Amino acid sequence: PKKVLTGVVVSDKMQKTVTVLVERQFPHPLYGKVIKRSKKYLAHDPEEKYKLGDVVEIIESRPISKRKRFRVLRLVESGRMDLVEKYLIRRQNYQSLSKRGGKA
Amino acid sequence: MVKIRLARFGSKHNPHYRIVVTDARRKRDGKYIEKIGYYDPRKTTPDWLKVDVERARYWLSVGAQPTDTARRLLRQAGVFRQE
Amino acid sequence: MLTDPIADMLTRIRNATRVYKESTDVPASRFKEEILRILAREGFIKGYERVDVDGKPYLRVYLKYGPRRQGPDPRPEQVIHHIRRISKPGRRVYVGVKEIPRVRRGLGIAILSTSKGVLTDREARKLGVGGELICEVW
Amino acid sequence: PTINQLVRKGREKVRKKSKVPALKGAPFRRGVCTVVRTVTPKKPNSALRKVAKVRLTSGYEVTAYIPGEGHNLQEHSVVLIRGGRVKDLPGVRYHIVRGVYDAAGVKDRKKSRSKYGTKKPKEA
Amino acid sequence: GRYIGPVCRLCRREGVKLYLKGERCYSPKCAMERRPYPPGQHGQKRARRPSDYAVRLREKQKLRRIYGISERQFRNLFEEASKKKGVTGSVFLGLLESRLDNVVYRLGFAVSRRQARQLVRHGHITVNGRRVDLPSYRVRPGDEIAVAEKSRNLELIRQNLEAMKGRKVGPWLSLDVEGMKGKFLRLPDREDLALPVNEQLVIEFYSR
RNA sequence: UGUGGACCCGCCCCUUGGGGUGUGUCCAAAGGGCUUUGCCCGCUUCCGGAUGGGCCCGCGUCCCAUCAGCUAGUUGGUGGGGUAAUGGCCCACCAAGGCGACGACGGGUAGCCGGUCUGAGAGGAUGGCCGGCCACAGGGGCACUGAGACACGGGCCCCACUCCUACGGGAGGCAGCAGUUAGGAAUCUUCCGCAAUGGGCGCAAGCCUGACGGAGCGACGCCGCUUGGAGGAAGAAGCCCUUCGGGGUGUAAACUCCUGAACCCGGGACGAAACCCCCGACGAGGGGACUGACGGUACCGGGGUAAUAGCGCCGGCCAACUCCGUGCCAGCAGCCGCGGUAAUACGGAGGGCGCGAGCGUUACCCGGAUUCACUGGGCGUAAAGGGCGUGUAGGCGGCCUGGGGCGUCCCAUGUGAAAG
Ligand SMILES: [Mg+2]
Ligand SMILES: [Mg+2]
Ligand SMILES: [Mg+2]
Ligand SMILES: [Mg+2]
Ligand SMILES: [Mg+2]
Ligand SMILES: [Mg+2]
Ligand SMILES: [Mg+2]
Ligand SMILES: [Mg+2]
Ligand SMILES: [Mg+2]
Ligand SMILES: [Mg+2]
Ligand SMILES: [Mg+2]
Ligand SMILES: [Mg+2]
Ligand SMILES: [Mg+2]
Ligand SMILES: [Mg+2]
Ligand SMILES: [Mg+2]
Ligand SMILES: [Mg+2]
Ligand SMILES: [Mg+2]
Ligand SMILES: [Mg+2]
Ligand SMILES: [Mg+2]
Ligand SMILES: [Mg+2]
Ligand SMILES: [Mg+2]
Ligand SMILES: [Mg+2]
Ligand SMILES: [Mg+2]
Ligand SMILES: [Mg+2]
Ligand SMILES: [Mg+2]
Ligand SMILES: [Mg+2]
Ligand SMILES: [Mg+2]
Ligand SMILES: [Mg+2]
Ligand SMILES: [Mg+2]
Ligand SMILES: [Mg+2]
Ligand SMILES: [Mg+2]
Ligand SMILES: [Mg+2]
Ligand SMILES: [Mg+2]
Ligand SMILES: [Mg+2]
Ligand SMILES: [Mg+2]
Ligand SMILES: [Mg+2]
Ligand SMILES: [Mg+2]
Ligand SMILES: [Mg+2]
Ligand SMILES: [Mg+2]
Ligand SMILES: [Mg+2]
Ligand SMILES: [Mg+2]
Ligand SMILES: [Mg+2]
Ligand SMILES: [Mg+2]
Ligand SMILES: [Mg+2]
Ligand SMILES: [Mg+2]
Ligand SMILES: [Zn+2]
Repeated sequence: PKKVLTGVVVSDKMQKTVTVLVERQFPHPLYGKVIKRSKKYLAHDPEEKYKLGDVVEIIESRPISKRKRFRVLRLVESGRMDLVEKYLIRRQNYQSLSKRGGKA
Repeated sequence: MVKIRLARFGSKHNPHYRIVVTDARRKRDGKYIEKIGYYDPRKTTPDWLKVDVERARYWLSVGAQPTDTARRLLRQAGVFRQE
Repeated sequence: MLTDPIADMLTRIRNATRVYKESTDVPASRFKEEILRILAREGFIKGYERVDVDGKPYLRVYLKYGPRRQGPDPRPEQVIHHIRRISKPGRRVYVGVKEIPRVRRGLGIAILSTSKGVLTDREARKLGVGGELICEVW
Repeated sequence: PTINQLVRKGREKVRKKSKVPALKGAPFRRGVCTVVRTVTPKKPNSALRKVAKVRLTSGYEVTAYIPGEGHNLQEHSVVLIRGGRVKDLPGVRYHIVRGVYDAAGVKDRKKSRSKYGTKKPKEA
Repeated sequence: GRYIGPVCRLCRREGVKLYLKGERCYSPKCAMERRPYPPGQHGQKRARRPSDYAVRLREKQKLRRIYGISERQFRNLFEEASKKKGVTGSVFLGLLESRLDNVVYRLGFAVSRRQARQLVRHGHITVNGRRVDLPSYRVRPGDEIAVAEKSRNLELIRQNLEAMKGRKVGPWLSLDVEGMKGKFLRLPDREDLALPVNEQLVIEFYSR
C-alpha cells in the first residue's frame, strides 16, 4: 500500500507545494520511554488548495520533483496555527545557538 | 532461460545434489528459485532420489529447461510418465 | 501536584505498613480504587473504603499484618513485604501476554491495566491479554 | 541519570589503550639494535638490567628488554620483539624474542627452553 | 593404550584403587595395599588442606584416569552431556560407559580397559558382527558386541572368556560366554555404576 | 499483405500514463536441413507467462559539536530536452525558496548483510570461509555496440609507470589459475582432469571452460589414531634425598608370554547414465553402446616388526617441595612481589603437577566488569549538585464524564531464501 501519513502544513511559501510536518510516537529501543520524533515532507498541492495550518493526510506517490514524492490526499482537520507556531518557535530558537547571543 | 538442474551440496568425495529451479546465470551453488528434490548418486541410503512431480511439472509448464541429467533424474521419478 | 498518583498510593501504603498503622487515606480516583480492589482479593489489605477527609474524597485503606513474634523485636511480619511501581511516567512499561512477569514464582502478584480492565498477572494470562505493567507486589 | 537524560545523551562506550604500540596489531615486529645498554631498576630492586634501543620496521624507536642469563647483542643487531612489561624498568614495554635473528638462544639451559629459545640438548 | 606410563602411581595419587590393569589389582600386589601414599619423595609426608579447587581437580582425574580417555576427549563427552537433555552428572557417566573400549572391558573380553583398547584397535571386536576398530565408538542399545569369528581363539581371549564362565556381568549388559556374543541392553543407570568418584564434583570443576 | 501494434484527436469505463473504442496516418518477415508435399531448425507481429532487472518510498545503519550554521540547480512552478520509465536528470523563463540542535554543514573511519565470537540475559565485539547485495579492474573522464555495459582478459582521450623504436611513432595493465618480486611476524603447486556438476555455441556429432571436480604443499584448525598389552621384587643398577636406620623414582625397568602401527603380497571399488543409437511416432515407454582425472587410491583378504614424546608449570592467586649453586649479583616476574649467605620465587638437579603430536609465548575480541549500570551504579566527607536566578525549546502533568483509537493489547494472515 502506498504509505499514508498525517501531518501539519507549515509552509505555503512555494507554488503548488505545501510542507507537511509528520510526527511519530514510538518506544525507544534501549531505554523504552516513548519518544516523539518528526520529519518534514514536501507535498504536492496542484490547486494551492490547502492552507497554512491545515491538517492533511499525505500519500506516497510517483515523483513530482526532487524532494517531492508525496501528494496531498484529504483534508483532515481545518486550521490550527498552534502546531505551526510551535514549529515556528522551534526554528526561531536556532538564532541563539551559535558563537554569539543576545536578544532574539 | 530458467533451468532445472543439480546444485552441489555434499563434501569432498561425498556428493549430494539438490534438484533446483534457477535462472541459468547463477553460479551453480548460488541462490536458487526453488528446490524440487535431491539426489545421492552414490545410492548410499535406500532413499537416494526424490522429486515432487507437481512442482517439477509446474516449472516445466513455464519452460524451465532441465539439464541432460536433471531431465534424466526427473524422468526416473516418473515426471514425464503420461499414461 | 503529585507527579504520579498511583505511585504515591503504592507508597503511602508502604510507609503506613512499615510503621504498622491501622489504615491510611489516599486521595480518591477510580483507578486507584480499581487497584485496591485487587489488593483485597489477593489479601494484601483487609479492605478499602470511600471515606471523606474534609470535603474531598479519600480511600481509607485498612492494613493487614502478621501475628506478634517472639524474640527481641516482636513487630509482626508484613503481608505486603514489597510493593513497587513498574511503569512510571516518562518511562511507561507495556508487556504483551507472552511476557507478563512471573512474580516470586507466584507467591506474589503483578498488577497490569489492560483493555479488559485492571487485572493480576494470572488474571490477564487466562483472559489472554497484555497491558501496562503497573506494579509488582509480593 | 533520568531515563529522558539517557535518551538525550546516552551512555558512553569505553576505549582500549594498547599497552604495546607494536603497530599493525602484529604479535611481533622486527627491528635493529641501536644501543645495547644497561639499566638500573627501581623502587626496591637493584641490579644491572639488559636493554636494547631498537628501531622497528613499524618506524618506531622503542626500548626493548633482553631476557636471559646473558646476551650477544651489538649496536647493529637485527632483532625480533614481542611485548611484555619489565615491571622494574619503567618504560620498558616489550621483550626481545630470544633465538630469532641476531640474538642467540641462552646457552646451556635445561629448564624453560622455549622461552629463551634454546634447542633440546642431545643424548645417546 | 592411551596415557601410557606407570599406572599404579595414579592408583597411589588418587588414594583409591582404580584397577587400571585387571589381574594383580586383585592380588596382594597392587601398591595401594602396603604402599597407599602418594608417589615420589614427599609421598609419606603429612598432607595439607587441599583447596576447594584441588578437590575438584583430583575428583575429575580419578574419573578420567579410570577410563583412560584423554581430556580433550573427556571434556567433549562432558560438554555434550551438558548440552544434552537430562541430568548432566549421571548422563556423562552413561556416555563414558557407552564407549566400545569400556563395554568390551565390562563384558570381560579383556581383563582391563587398556587391554580392551588394544583388542579393539586390533579389530578382534565386532559390533553387530561387523569389525569396529575404534575404541571410542559409541555402542547404542540393541547392538551386539562379539569376538571376531577368526579371532575367536587366541591364547588370550580363550583364557579370558574362560574366567567369564560363571562370573556375573552388569545388569545393563547380557553376555554369551559360548559364541562370545554379548549385548548392550540399556545405558547404565548411575546406581548401577559403583564408581569410586563423586561425579558431581566433576561438574563443579568444569564450570570454574 | 494488417492477425495485430504504434501515434494524434474524440467518446466510454477506469482512475495519474489502467482498459476499451471510431476516423486518419504509420509499422512486418529469412532462410537453412533433410530418411523431401512434410517434417526438423530458424524468421515476423501481437497477447500472455516465467526469470531477471530499473526507478520511487516508510523505518534501521559508527565516532567528533574542539564541525553550528548550510544551500543558488540551491527549493519549488511552467514549458522543453532525455530515458525503457519518474524525476532540477539536464535546459530556458519565473517564483524565493529548501535543510538544521530529532545534529544540517564539515571532519574522521568504514563495503552492508545472512552470519561469526562472547554473554544467564540485555548487551559487547566482529563481517574472515560460505551465501546475498553493492562497488571496483593501473589513476581520471567518455560514449559506441547491444535484451543488457559505460563494459577486468571491447573502443576513444588525458595522466603515471614499464617495454619496442629506424625520432616520426607504437605496445602493456594477473584485484582470472599457477608463478616471480617487493613489503611483512606471516600466508601454498608455474600440479592432474574435463570422468562428474555447471556454463557458451551447436540439429547433432562435438568444441571451448584455471568455473569446476581432484591432487600437492603448511600441526593452521577440527576430528579420529599410534608409540603397546597381561605378567613382573619387600623392590636391580644408575640418579636423588636422609635423623646413616633408611626413604624416592618404581611395576617403572629388565625379563616371560600375547597382540601386530609400519612394511610386503593378492583382489580391487562407489561417484555412471544420460547426450547418442535402435524399436515405438522425433512424444510416453522399452532395448543397446560409450565414457573415471581422483587411482591400483578408498575398502576387503593373506603375511608381519614392540615399534616417535614432547612442552609448560611447582611462593600466593593456582593443581605440584626437596638438595645444591649463586649473594640487591646473576637473574625472575600476569598482579602481588622474590635475590642483601641457611632462596619451596633466580640457575641446575632429583621429585611432582598439568596437557600431550603437541606444549608454550606474543597479539587481538567478549567474559568476569552491576567498571557507561535498559536489565543493573552513583554525586554531605570516596570522583561527581551548575555561584544564584529568570525563563525558551523540550520532558513531565490533579479529580469526573463523553468522542476518536495515535501509543498499548489481542486474533487471523503475508514476509522472515539457502547455509549456519
Ligand atoms: Mg621461569
Ligand atoms: Mg489494423
Ligand atoms: Mg483518465
Ligand atoms: Mg487510448
Ligand atoms: Mg484508433
Ligand atoms: Mg510497408
Ligand atoms: Mg524449405
Ligand atoms: Mg516480471
Ligand atoms: Mg532559477
Ligand atoms: Mg521540469
Ligand atoms: Mg535564506
Ligand atoms: Mg575502505
Ligand atoms: Mg554482563
Ligand atoms: Mg565476504
Ligand atoms: Mg594493480
Ligand atoms: Mg587480466
Ligand atoms: Mg602479460
Ligand atoms: Mg622481507
Ligand atoms: Mg565438463
Ligand atoms: Mg557439460
Ligand atoms: Mg607393563
Ligand atoms: Mg607373533
Ligand atoms: Mg592378523
Ligand atoms: Mg559426452
Ligand atoms: Mg524410428
Ligand atoms: Mg531409455
Ligand atoms: Mg616395549
Ligand atoms: Mg598448591
Ligand atoms: Mg654473579
Ligand atoms: Mg599477558
Ligand atoms: Mg642456598
Ligand atoms: Mg635469607
Ligand atoms: Mg626452587
Ligand atoms: Mg613462581
Ligand atoms: Mg558490562
Ligand atoms: Mg560507583
Ligand atoms: Mg569530592
Ligand atoms: Mg548549591
Ligand atoms: Mg563549585
Ligand atoms: Mg514549558
Ligand atoms: Mg493524566
Ligand atoms: Mg502533555
Ligand atoms: Mg474514551
Ligand atoms: Mg491503535
Ligand atoms: Mg534460514
Ligand atoms: Zn593397581
